[PDB]
Amino acid sequence: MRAKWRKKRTRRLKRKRRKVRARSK
Amino acid sequence: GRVRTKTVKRASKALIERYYPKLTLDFQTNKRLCDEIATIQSKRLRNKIAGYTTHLMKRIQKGPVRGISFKLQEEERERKDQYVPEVSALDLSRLNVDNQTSDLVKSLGLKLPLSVINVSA
Amino acid sequence: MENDKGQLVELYVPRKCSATNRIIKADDHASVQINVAKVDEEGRAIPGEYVTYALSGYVRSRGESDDSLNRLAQNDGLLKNVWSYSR
Amino acid sequence: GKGKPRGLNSARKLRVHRRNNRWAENNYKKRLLGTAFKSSPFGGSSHA
Amino acid sequence: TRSSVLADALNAINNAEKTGKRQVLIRPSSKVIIKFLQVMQKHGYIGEFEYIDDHRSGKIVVQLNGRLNKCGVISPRFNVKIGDIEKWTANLLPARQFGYVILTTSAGIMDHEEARRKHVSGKILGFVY
Amino acid sequence: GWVPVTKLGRLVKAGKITTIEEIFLHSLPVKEFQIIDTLLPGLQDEVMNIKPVQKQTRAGQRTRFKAVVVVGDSNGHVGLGIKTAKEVAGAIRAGIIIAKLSVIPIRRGYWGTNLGQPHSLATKTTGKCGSVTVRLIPAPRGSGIVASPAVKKLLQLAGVEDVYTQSNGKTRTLENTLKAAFVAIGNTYGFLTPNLWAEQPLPVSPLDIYSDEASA
Amino acid sequence: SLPATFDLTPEDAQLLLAANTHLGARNVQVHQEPYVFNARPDGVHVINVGKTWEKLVLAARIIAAIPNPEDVVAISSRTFGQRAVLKFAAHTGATPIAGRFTPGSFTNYITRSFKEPRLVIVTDPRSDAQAIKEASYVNIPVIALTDLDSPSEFVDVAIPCNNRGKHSIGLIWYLLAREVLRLRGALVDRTQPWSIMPDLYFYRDP
Amino acid sequence: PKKRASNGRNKKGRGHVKPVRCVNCSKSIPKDKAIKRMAIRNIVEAAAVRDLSEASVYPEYALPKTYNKLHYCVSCAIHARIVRVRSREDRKNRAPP
RNA sequence: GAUGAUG
RNA sequence: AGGGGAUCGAAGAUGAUCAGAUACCGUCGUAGUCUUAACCAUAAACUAUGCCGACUAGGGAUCGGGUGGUGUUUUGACCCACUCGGCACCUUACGAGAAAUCAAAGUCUUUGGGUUCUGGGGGGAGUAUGGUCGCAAGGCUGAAACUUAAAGGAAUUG
Repeated sequence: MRAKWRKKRTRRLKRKRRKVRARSK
Repeated sequence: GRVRTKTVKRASKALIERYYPKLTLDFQTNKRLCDEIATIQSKRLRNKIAGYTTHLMKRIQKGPVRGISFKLQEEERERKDQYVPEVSALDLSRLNVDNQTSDLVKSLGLKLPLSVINVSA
Repeated sequence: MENDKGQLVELYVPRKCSATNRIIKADDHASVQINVAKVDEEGRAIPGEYVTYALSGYVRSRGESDDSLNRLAQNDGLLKNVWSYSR
Repeated sequence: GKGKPRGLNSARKLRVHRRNNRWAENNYKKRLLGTAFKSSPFGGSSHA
Repeated sequence: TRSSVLADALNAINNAEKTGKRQVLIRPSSKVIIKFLQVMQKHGYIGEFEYIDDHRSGKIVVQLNGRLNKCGVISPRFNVKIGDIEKWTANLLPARQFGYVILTTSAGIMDHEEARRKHVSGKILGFVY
Repeated sequence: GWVPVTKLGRLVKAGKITTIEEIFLHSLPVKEFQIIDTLLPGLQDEVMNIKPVQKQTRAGQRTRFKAVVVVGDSNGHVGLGIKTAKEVAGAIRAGIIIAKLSVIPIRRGYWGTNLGQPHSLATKTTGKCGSVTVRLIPAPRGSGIVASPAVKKLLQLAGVEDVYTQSNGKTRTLENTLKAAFVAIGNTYGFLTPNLWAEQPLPVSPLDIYSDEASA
Repeated sequence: SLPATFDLTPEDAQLLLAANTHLGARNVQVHQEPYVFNARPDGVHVINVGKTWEKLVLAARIIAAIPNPEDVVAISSRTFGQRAVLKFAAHTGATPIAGRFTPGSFTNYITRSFKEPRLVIVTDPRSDAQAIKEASYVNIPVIALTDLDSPSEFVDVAIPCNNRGKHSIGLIWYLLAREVLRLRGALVDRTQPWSIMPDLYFYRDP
Repeated sequence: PKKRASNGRNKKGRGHVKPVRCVNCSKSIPKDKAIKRMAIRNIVEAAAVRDLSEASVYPEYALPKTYNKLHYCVSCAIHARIVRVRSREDRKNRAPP
């Protein structure tokens, strides 16, 4: 897919890994 | 369309450059000449060849046609190329020169009948 | 180029450009060689007698051929006041 | 000049620079990391 | 900035020799420049040259002939042992019958075959062939 | 038969040019392949490789064949030529002719002391075509031609006995490697070694001293 | 060295000044700078006619060295020099090329126009560029009538003259013919002028 | 590859050039890149000049004119047939028609 | 300067 | 976080088109757009071309300063020549390049003027992990397992 939108997807995915992992802190 | 092929254009050209004095504007006369001056394989092609030869003949009456030349024409040409006026246009009918042109004559050391006229931008 | 006992072992010794002193190779097809007729006392050429010059392809291509012939000719007496050293 | 030091006293920079770039090579990277013993199923042996 | 004056001088000679010129102007001058040009001259590669005084490190004009093929410096001026000269000529000379490597020594600026006669060595400077 | 068309061919046929060294010395253009085989009768030819080439069209691939040919005396004369034609045989046949028109002289000198006859090149030389650059360095006696099979053949046919070689670039495109070697080997006569520094009178061209026979 | 009779005579100087062979171009290129004399107001640059003459005799002496007169080829693609060229060849023995110059006359040896001369003379290096270019592939020397702005690459003996005028081009061709014949002896005496008016070389287009 | 040495615009020795809006689609394009034409016409078309002269109260009245400068983006300049695709050798030409 | 996906 | 808030307008709401149209097109419209204080630190941030220095070809136009021409119209404005420093441009191939092309991307197998930064087949991946900076969005630093015979650059005929 387009490079820009692939970059976006990885960002909206990291933002979610970043908060699910915050549940164990 | 009534365009004529290279076979017709060149066979007609090849006859004028050899037979101008004998060719005429008449189609019927030219048609009979081309029986004794060429070997052609058909009445149709012979009629076309003679027709375009006639066509060029009218053109030559009006003036020189490009790319076709024959004895009578060139002989007149070379006579017009031997022209030489009564007196050279370079002769000193009266020579005018600029100030810098005069300075050149002095540097070379030549004596001439200079007349000096000014100039500006 | 000789061997140990004075024998030339070279196919041929090439010419050299008069203006720049480089070798005129076997396939320098811009290269030329000018022949300038000597003139006898009466003022008419002496056949077969020449003042010869060579110019390489490089010199001619750059546009220096005309100028460098003026210099060589004057140094050989074939011109009087065409070339000036102090450009 | 080309993009490297050339002075008589530039030996230090030319050593360090080459050391850093050797890691782009695969053979150098695998050998010094020791991935043969760490991960390879044969563990560096020719037969098992 | 202007790091080597000998590098500029030998580059100007090279550039003009390849474009058919018969003379050059090299600025600025220096003692090593004169001595370098004296070894070249001795071996027939330049011809006459002249030094202009201007109270400001001066200029030179070098007549040229077609003889020269290349001239240049080796930078940095490496140290050369007396057994290492044979590995420098082998690298930067066309064939081992002609060509010179010019190297500065205690005896002075010289060429390599003179350095063998006199049994000296020092720092390498450049080459001419 | 052969009926000359150029001026030089007329003198050559008449026998008023004897050695191919005169043509090289005056750098005359050679445009008839009979001038070369009437002065170098010992040339032998070796065909390097034949490769197919193709161009697309409406109705598929048009295919032709490309040949490389090297002709040489093994005593200081070589030539290289390339031609494409619809038949492999015609490509080779025309390849020999183009090869002949491009014969150049070689210079041979010594590695060391000038003992006996020349065996190697006089000086280092480099040649480039496309990416491929080939370099030739003099070698002692007994080294032989240290080169790959294709470049080795062309050096054998020029008469070099011992020579080192080094190469850079995409060598597998053999047309460029052979054409780069050809430049390197022909450059040997453009290098102004100091034994040529002497001044010689310029000779008068054969095309001028035999003017009568040239015109007819 | 040439004797003293080859120097420029005042009679000739009148011709050269009368046809304006000295009124050159407003812009001068570096290679032609030696041939300039001085700058008139309005930008015109006067040419040193002394060097025009000296270069004309020198060129004439190269032509006279060719063993066979037919191997001198004269070209003039532009009109103001076509009549002149056809007459240079007549009086001397040169082969004229007036009009279109077919590419491959000098390099293609199976064309009907094939010529392999030992010298070529051209009227304008900017408009006869094909002949100069093709000369460089087969080692043919070149002589060219050159203005102060015309290109000089692959030209050997340039004769500086004003090439924007009818009478100037005609006169230069006429004087090359005269000098060449005197050298070869076809004209006995250098002191007495030629019996053919120079206007025989000038263009006519009624 | 690089299709043009001018990068399709007239910008050398500057960082930025302010934008302008196209006269058809309103799309923004730097001034130095826009295709610009100066249109001038009589206020009365050619067919109507005669009838307006008859109606004119004043004798010998000079016709006014309309002036406007029009900016086109590349897409709308191609479509309106204001500029056209041009061959490689012909692209370098700068002169008007 | 209306619409027109796929093998 | 205050002030301002006319136009245009991520979101949102609606009419049309369509097999669908949570899109392109038409009409509204919040945040924003503007300003003050304080953060952010990114871009096809491009000339996809690091900086200082010397040298090598032709032609003209223009911007700023200076010299000569008591040039010519009425100190200034123009005009001709010359010069230093700029933004560029036209022609050419000594030269360079795989080519497109380039007065530098030249003076590099005839390889060395000084110096800094970056790259090592395509993917996984600018991802995980640990530091560090930020209010947050995120920025800088940045792997491995594993998979793979080709991805790619410039030109050529269809």
